[PDB]
Amino acid sequence: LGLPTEAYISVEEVHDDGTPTSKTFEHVTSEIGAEEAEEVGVEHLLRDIKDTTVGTLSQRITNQVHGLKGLNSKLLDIRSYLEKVATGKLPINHQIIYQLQDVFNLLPDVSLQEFVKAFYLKTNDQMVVV
Amino acid sequence: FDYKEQLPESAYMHQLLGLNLLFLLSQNRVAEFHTELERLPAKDIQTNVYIKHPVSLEQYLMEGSYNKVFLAKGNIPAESYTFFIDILLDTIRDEIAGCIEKAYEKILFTEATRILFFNTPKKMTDYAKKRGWVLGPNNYYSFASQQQKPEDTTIPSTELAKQVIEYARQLEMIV
Amino acid sequence: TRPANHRQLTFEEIAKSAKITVNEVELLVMKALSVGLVKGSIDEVDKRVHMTWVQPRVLDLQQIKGMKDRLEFWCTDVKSMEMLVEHQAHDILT
Repeated sequence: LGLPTEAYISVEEVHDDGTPTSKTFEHVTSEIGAEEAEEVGVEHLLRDIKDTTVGTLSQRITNQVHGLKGLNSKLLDIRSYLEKVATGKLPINHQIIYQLQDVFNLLPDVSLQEFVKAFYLKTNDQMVVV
Repeated sequence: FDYKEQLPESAYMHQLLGLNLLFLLSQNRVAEFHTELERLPAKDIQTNVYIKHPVSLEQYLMEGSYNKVFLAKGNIPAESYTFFIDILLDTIRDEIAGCIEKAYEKILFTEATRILFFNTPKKMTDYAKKRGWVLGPNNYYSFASQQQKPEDTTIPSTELAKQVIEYARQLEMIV
Repeated sequence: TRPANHRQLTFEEIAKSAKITVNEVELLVMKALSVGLVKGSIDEVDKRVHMTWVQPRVLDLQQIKGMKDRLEFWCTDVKSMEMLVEHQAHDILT
């Protein structure tokens, strides 16, 4: 569950919110790409343990299960950090925390009548084709 | 029934069959009522009074001629008939209380008593106690809690997910 | 303070909370949207204000505890759904 890289950078700031400043390590998004030669080598190496490219229903359902598992793991990590903050083992950030609050605000809010009707319409429209 | 071919048949046989029909009608076992009624030859369906009375009363109950049932209660040819006629009257009263329950959305005590055929408000109060009909602020029994409109707001989500996963299973199954 | 589901705010409630006349709530909510503090919408016929709030807020230990138990409920729901999907699609999973 997750990529094997985590790129970190050094940031020196004043923190704005009246807190002591330190070297720390700011985070930068990381992703694993490849070039033509490395891609060819990888494809040759993993030609015996590679899943077929194409959305076979088996692989789609497995991916969805994997995404549910990843969501559960991320939520568990967030909950553990929240428990640590509440118990005081770790400091209340005062930042990023309100990022979690924004996440909780962005919840879909299903069971609204209009959305329910639209979603039923879409489900029936797909089921007729099925 | 089994030994009609030798044993003689008495008018007491009609009387007992009619009593059985009345018992079945009173116990609301209408399906069993008709199942038993099929046994009797069609000739005695209308000829014999003992079975005609239960059949007539059941027919009246079929088309909601409940006042007809109450008025015809006096056609009883035997006291044993009268006992089960009282039981049938009680059953019809329960069914009428329902009738006000499910169809109507609200009712009033003054008109509800007439609908349920109660000559004393104490009987309707007992029904409110025995059947627990919620009284209204303006003395209007409320049945709105019965019909309701559930399941029209929340998507099942999980059940249809199971159904779609079943579709995928039946698709990718090798067999 | 809203339960995050009944996000619609009645005009009377906002008038009482902010001690603003009935007609002042429209302008108050409009200013709140304008400066960049709320990203909702306002309805006049029903006198209810749709709320979609993007501006974050500082938290308190009790608020953090509430958020933590709510996230615990969320993760339990996610785990239950994952288990249901996995068990129902064991043959197709592979």
